[PDB]
Amino acid sequence: MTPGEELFTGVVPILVELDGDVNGHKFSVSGEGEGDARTGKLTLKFICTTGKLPVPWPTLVTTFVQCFSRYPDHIRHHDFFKSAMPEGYVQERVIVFKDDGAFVTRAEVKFEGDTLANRIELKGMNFKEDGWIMGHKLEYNYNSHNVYIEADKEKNGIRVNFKIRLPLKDGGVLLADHYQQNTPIGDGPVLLPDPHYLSTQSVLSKDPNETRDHMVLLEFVTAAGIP
Amino acid sequence: MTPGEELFTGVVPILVELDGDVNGHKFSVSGEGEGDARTGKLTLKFICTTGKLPVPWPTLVTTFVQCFSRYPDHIRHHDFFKSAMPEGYVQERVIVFKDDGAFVTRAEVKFEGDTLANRIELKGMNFKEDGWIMGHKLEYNYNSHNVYIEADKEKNGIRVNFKIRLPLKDGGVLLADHYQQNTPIGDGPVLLPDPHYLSTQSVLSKDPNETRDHMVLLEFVTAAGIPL
Repeated sequence: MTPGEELFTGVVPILVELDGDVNGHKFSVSGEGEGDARTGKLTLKFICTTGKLPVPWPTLVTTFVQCFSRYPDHIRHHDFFKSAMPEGYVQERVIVFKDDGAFVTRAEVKFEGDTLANRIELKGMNFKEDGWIMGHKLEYNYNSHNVYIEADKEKNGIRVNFKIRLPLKDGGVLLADHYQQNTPIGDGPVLLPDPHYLSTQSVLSKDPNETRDHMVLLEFVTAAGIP
Repeated sequence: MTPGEELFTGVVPILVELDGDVNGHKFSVSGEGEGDARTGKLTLKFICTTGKLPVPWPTLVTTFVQCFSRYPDHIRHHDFFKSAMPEGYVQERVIVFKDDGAFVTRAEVKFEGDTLANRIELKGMNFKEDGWIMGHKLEYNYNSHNVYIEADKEKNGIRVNFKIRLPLKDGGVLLADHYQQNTPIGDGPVLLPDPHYLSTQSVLSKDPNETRDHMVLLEFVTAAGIPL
């Protein structure tokens, strides 16, 4: 086990902060919660601090900490995400929404004191202004996914490509293609893995006492397919 | 006609600089040439100054100055690109190669003295290291396309989208979707167009005497699709 992996033996507080600009509409989101990598369980709550979120909450779930995946403790494995800690990793995505616009995101995931922090900047371009995203036509729900991890030896990190199906309020799905790379922030050695996948299930809900625009997230993340 | 449009009555020298990183392979490209917006004609030559270019030249053509498009009289009032001059505009793209990786680019296009300068940063992610791009399976050749332009009134700029077909050596094409946004650098007024398109044609060639990895580009671009 690496020292980074051992930072996750307990339940770790999480902070998320996102600065976003979609079709010129600027917005910010703060999140708070905690993660238990022993079980793969994450609880997170997000509040749009700038007023109404200009995109549907489900389009941001993947952007809002895969270092909390449950990896099998008694099977040999390389956990890139935890082993990069505490100095952390940069997580970059392009997300392409079919027949709509694209997100470009850059995030730093690292310890700040005792807290695992995910700090993101997001740029959205070419969204249809009365389309499914800008028009808030997505159902407030979320599907489970398998996402396949592979080593990126040239960048001493990992790459991930995966498809998300976002259900529409009135029936149908919006496909969202995710292109992801993760690279360590520090100089020290990191674990690069054999190909495997992370299995994610997520439950979205609301707090009746929170009048701000917000999202309550419960998530389970488990590694598998480990050669 | 705006003062920025009038900076293009003659033949304007062009400088291009690109700072790139694809799958961790860093590379730089310098270009020089000139543009004639009266006819829509561009001539540019690019030299990889870091050695071998790690992607095929055709994948970079769109990244390497739409202010040289020929806007006819009936639609000059739609010419955002020239009206932003001389202070210029930022051009941002996401480019998605079908079943391959993505480029993310940001460029500043502006006059530097009497030269029109395109200065670009490019980052490419998730390319298959044995796919058509990284394995250099694209034909050194180029197709004719339509570039769709609309006003982005929220950002005082324009939104641009189009699909390029990159020819493959053994036949067929690799599709590349372009998501584009342009916003002025300065604060003064710009022309916000009605929806229209640019029609493009390009020819790629080589200089037998240039030992460095390079591309010679001839390009013709004309605006069309006049909404009354």
